[PDB]
Amino acid sequence: ADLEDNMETLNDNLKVIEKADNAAQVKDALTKMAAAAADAWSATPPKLEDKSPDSPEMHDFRHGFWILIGQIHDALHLANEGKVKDAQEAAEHLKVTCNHCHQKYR
Amino acid sequence: ADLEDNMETLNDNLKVIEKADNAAQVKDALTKMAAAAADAWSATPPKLEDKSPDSPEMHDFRHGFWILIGQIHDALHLANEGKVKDAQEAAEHLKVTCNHCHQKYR
Amino acid sequence: ADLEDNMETLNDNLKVIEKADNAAQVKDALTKMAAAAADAWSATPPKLEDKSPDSPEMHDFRHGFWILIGQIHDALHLANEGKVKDAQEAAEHLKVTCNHCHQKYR
Amino acid sequence: ADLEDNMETLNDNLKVIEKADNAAQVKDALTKMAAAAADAWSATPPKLEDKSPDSPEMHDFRHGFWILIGQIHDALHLANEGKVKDAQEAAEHLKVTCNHCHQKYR
Ligand code: HEC
Ligand code: HEC
Ligand code: HEC
Ligand code: HEC
Ligand SMILES: [Cl-]
Ligand SMILES: [Cl-]
Ligand SMILES: [Cl-]
Ligand SMILES: [Cl-]
Ligand SMILES: [Zn+2]
Ligand SMILES: [Zn+2]
Ligand SMILES: [Zn+2]
Ligand SMILES: [Zn+2]
Ligand SMILES: [Zn+2]
Ligand SMILES: [Zn+2]
Ligand SMILES: [Zn+2]
Ligand SMILES: [Zn+2]
Ligand SMILES: [Zn+2]
Ligand SMILES: [Zn+2]
Ligand SMILES: [Zn+2]
Ligand SMILES: [Zn+2]
Repeated sequence: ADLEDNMETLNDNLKVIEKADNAAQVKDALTKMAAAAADAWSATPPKLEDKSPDSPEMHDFRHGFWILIGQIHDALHLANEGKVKDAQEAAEHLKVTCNHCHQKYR
Repeated sequence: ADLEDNMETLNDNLKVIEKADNAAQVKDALTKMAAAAADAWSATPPKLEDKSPDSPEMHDFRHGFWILIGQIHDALHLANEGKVKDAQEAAEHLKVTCNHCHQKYR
Repeated sequence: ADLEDNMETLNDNLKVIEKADNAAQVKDALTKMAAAAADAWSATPPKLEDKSPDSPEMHDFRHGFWILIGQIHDALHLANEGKVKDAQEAAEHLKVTCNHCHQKYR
Repeated sequence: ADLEDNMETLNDNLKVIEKADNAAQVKDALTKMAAAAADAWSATPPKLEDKSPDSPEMHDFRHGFWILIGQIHDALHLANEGKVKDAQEAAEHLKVTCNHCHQKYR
């Protein structure tokens, strides 16, 4: 998937985690988000199209995906332990990550 | 790229880091490992091909890549602070994560 | 030190980081927050004093400090690389973790 | 507890996690290790007794406790999900952390 496709996947599944009425729905959405974040690792965003992939600026870009991927990891452990309220509380943590990368690079 | 190709990138760069003398050599190798681990995320390995995509086995397979990505994240911070020997030692911690996933799924 | 004293150190240093101009101010504040979070680890908060020490509530109380310590770890790496604005933004992510634990246990 | 007391606690509970015949024994030992690691945060080791607590060398010392505390966090999520074999596999990850700090600072 390109960056825009992975972003729609993150957006749809974040909404699911906000509306989830059960653990299985949250677990399924977090697994799709993990796959979209991992796949977005390789992308060059438009604002950085004229920087080499080995540049410090691209390092600072990708750093936000480490944070998101880390937060999804924890949210899935919380969802697996039956903590349905907590797992959703993930949504507040993920949103801050979404916003920081968008503010710097979108 | 395919799972065996990402494993060759992980193996080759782990050896670059062992034999490295400076932070720029360690940084470049870890950047390539981060990209290979991220790219291997959605791979299905041969020994799990007849399992459900949401089998506990496929969950546990992907959990290994969360561990590896987390460790590469920390090693690149140490390399970025010019801590060459610490970054090299951190890359040595990766081997436990290599071995745990191989023991179960290779 | 006691839990309220560590909370005053976290609150005061979070504000130092917001108003900071340079990396040394951000580094010193985050070092104090790391020590306060670590010291608060084994505290029992007033609203959980009649629960088992291994109640899910006390497990969930300590999980919050794991999240906070992880975030302070990453913020100090960014401050150590001289990324003043990123470190300050990272300190802003702490507020979600502040709020989640307060919502349940303060 | 002083550093030596927290270290005996880490050592006794690591052995428990190596010998555990059930999840509850592993969970109890990981909780004691988390408390000992958090409490060891504030300590100055003998080899660094003549460095100020705000020094870079003490920062590099404490960094090893972030790694250990992070690894215990994950081991407890794995133990909680009923993964008794995996949870123990933690013991291999923790040992590497033990050894790195000891090699540099003991
Ligand atoms: C960087 C590390 C990012 C993180 C983390 C997240 N997003 Fe993102 N997103 C990013 C970029 C560079 C772009 C622009 C891509 C382009 O080619 O233009 C986006 C775009 C979106 C969009 C599209 C809407 C738009 O206004 O362009 C959406 C809906 C979106 N991103 C959602 C999203 C969510 C929900 C995230 C976290 C859960 C998230 N993104 C993280 C860069 C980054
Ligand atoms: C799972 C989560 C894994 C982690 C972490 C690592 N590896 Fe791996 N590796 C894994 C599998 C399932 C396989 C078999 C792939 C197949 O289709 O047969 C491998 C294989 C390798 C190989 C052999 C490659 C080949 O023959 O073409 C190597 C050299 C290898 N892995 C190295 C490696 C290193 C160095 C790792 C950590 C740094 C590592 N792997 C992690 C699964 C997983
Ligand atoms: C639980 C895991 C917590 C996290 C993370 C944070 N705080 Fe906290 N805080 C917590 C409790 C249980 C309490 C009540 C303590 C009591 O005995 O009443 C508090 C209290 C505070 C306060 C009030 C202190 C006082 O009145 O003396 C402040 C100002 C405060 N907390 C700030 C704070 C900040 C800034 C945090 C993140 C950076 C934060 N807390 C995290 C539990 C937890
Ligand atoms: C630094 C970040 C450390 C980590 C992580 C761990 N240990 Fe440690 N340990 C450390 C120091 C500086 C010392 C010496 C303290 C002193 O005053 O002399 C120790 C000591 C021990 C000992 C005592 C035996 C000895 O040879 O001195 C033991 C048994 C021990 N440590 C065990 C231990 C284990 C099991 C750890 C991980 C699970 C571990 N330590 C981590 C510094 C650090
Ligand atoms: Cl972020
Ligand atoms: Cl592993
Ligand atoms: Cl939290
Ligand atoms: Cl370590
Ligand atoms: Zn793609
Ligand atoms: Zn959609
Ligand atoms: Zn957790
Ligand atoms: Zn680190
Ligand atoms: Zn190490
Ligand atoms: Zn492992
Ligand atoms: Zn980081
Ligand atoms: Zn951020
Ligand atoms: Zn939270
Ligand atoms: Zn003590
Ligand atoms: Zn003993
Ligand atoms: Zn995990």
